[PDB]
This record gives sequence, structure tokens and C-alpha cells, in this order.
Amino acid sequence: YGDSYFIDTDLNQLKEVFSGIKNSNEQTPEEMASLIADLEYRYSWDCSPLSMFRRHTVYLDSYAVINDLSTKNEGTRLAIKALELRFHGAKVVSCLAEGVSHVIIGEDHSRVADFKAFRRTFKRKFKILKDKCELQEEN
Amino acid sequence: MERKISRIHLVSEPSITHFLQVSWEKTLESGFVITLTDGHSAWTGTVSESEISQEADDMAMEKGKYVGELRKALLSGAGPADVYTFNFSKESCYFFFEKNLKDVSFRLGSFNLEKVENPAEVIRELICYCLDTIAENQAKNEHLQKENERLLRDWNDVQGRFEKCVSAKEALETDLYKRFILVLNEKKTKIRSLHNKLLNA
Amino acid sequence: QKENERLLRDWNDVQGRFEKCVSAKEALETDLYKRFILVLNEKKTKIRSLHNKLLNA
Repeated sequence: YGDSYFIDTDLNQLKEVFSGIKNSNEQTPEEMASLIADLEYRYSWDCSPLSMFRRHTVYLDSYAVINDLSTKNEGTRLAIKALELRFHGAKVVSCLAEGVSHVIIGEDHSRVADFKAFRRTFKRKFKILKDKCELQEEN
Repeated sequence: MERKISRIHLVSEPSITHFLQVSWEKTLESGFVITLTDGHSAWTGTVSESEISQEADDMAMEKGKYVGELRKALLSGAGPADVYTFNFSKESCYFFFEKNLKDVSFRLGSFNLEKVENPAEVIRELICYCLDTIAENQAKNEHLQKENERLLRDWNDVQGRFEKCVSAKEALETDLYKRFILVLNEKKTKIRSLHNKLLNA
Repeated sequence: QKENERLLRDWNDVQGRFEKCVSAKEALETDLYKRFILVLNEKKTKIRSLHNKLLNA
């Protein structure tokens, strides 16, 4: 590819090798999400400012009833929350799940009732909320 | 049918005016109920038909203009381009409106009003209608204000997050660039070292 | 009501461009990570072969 096996790389040759490699975005977002997560763990690349809304372990309420993936009501920013949930590196999850570790009250703050009602089904508690600051507590 | 809050102030008396409670037939050229009240007496009324062609030879308008003429005579004030007399013949319980154009005056249609007393109840109904429509308009006002400010804050938040994301895509691009560069540099260092090790016999 | 509609459309267009920029970031990160993964796989195979030949020595 032009990427040597002995002489080190720079920005220019890395970009040229990458572009020479075929454009590679066709798989499901979650498989490559896990791949990015694993590479960040192995290579200490979790330090990216983008690392908390696109790949792994965050919960939210994007629906008037959770476990009901079909209800949608205007009057809040559920769409914007979904649009954000695909950016930094925490997984799009707004369904009753057990293995999820992060629960975050959404911009639709009226669903604190729903958040807590399905929190009983959850094994993780809600934190006092604060990329990482719209209404969030992943710390 | 429909009541409308429109007071065509009668030149003959100020204590009575034709409020609009129009029960319009197939056309306003046809009869409909107009109730004018005093507080001491009330009067409904209907318009006699055919009163359209009387101006047809007079000013030579076109058909259907009588419908708009009647509607704007019923609504508050006179016609924007049609002269009307706003009064009431209490003696005969009758209303009339004018129509003049092209250098000659003429007499438009008229209301053959019918006297129905007890102005108290009809005035109560009219003022209740006023209060209720004010209340519904205020409710629409406050709802529109709420949704407007909600979309305002939504717009501000999405602007902020969009700016964050447009900076961040290139930020992570360059970060991943340098990260891959250094990782592959270390891989090449390992390859060089292993080559040197293999060089030995 | 007019202010409501104009702010609705402003929020909608900025959320749409937010969609566009977020998706562009996703695609760019996907490309970068995938191409780097392929290069790193080549590097690791080369390192493995070097280990094999050094063992054969």
C-alpha cells in the first residue's frame, strides 16, 4: 500500500495508504463499534473526546414507553437524543436491558417516571446528571 | 349555526346594533338570521331573495357580489368598497343597506327583520360567546408561545451540538491519524528488530 | 404561530445538518479504523512470520 514494514509513517503516507485502501464502511454500526471500543482499550484510544455516545453501554428514554420501540411524541428532543447517541462511543439503547450499565435521564425529563419505573427492572441506578454535558452522568 | 361578534353601529340608535348570528342558507343572497338587540327589546331578521338583479341594470356588477356584500354588511363596519346604511326601523322591524357606483346612487338588498323580544337572554348568549372565544384565543396564544419557545431551545441546543460535532469529526480524524501512525511505527520497529534477530545464523 | 413555525423549521434544518455531520464523522471514523486495522493485520502477520523464521533459526 506504500506503508513500509520498516520505515515509520507520517500523516501524508498514512492518508495515501488509507485512500488507496478501498472505502470501508458497509457493516453494521455495532460490530465496528465493538471493534473501535476494543482498539481503544488495547491502544488507550478511549482518550478521544468522542468516547461516550455511539458504541457501548448507555441507556436512555427515546420512547414514551420503554420496551415499546414504536411510540414517538413531539414536544421534546428525542430525535436529537437519538442523533447524539451515535457520535462519541456509547451505544444507542432505549429499551429495558439488564447488562446495560449507564442510565441517563434524557432531554425528555418528563420520563423520570418511566426512567425510575423501568429502573426497577434495571440492575443499575440513576446518577445525578450534568459529548458529556447535555444531561448526563457517566462518571 | 354560527354567531359572529360584529357590531355595525346603527346611525338611527346607538343602544341597538345588528350583532351577527347568521344562519346562512345556500347563499347569503338567501335568508339568514340576524339578531339586533337593545337590552329593552330584540329583533331577529331575514333577508329577502332576488335583491341582487336590482343593481344588475343599475351598475352592471356580476353575480355573487351580493354574497360578499351581505357578508361585509354583517361584519363590523361597512363594506370596504360598498356604501351601506346601518340603522333600524323599530317601527317596522326592517333593515336596509345601500349600493352606489358609477355616478349614480342605488338601493341594495334589505333585511325583512322579525321582532322577537327578551333581549336579555340573547345579550347574555352574545356576551357568553364573546368571553368563550376570548378564552379559546388566549389558550391558543399560550400554547403557541410554549411551542415557540420549546422549538427555540431545541434550535439552540441542536446548533451547539452540531458545532461540537463538526469540530469533533475532524478532531477525531486527526487523532486517529496520529494514533495509527504511531502504532504502525511501533509495528515497523518490531519488524526491524525481528529482521535483525533473524539475520543471525 | 408564525414564530412557532419559523423556530420549528430552524430547529429542523440544524438537526438535519447535525445528522449530516454526525454521519460524516461515523463514516470517516469507520474508514480510518478499518484501513488501520488492515494495515495492522499486515504488520502483525509480518511480525508473526518473523517470529516463525527466527524460531526456525
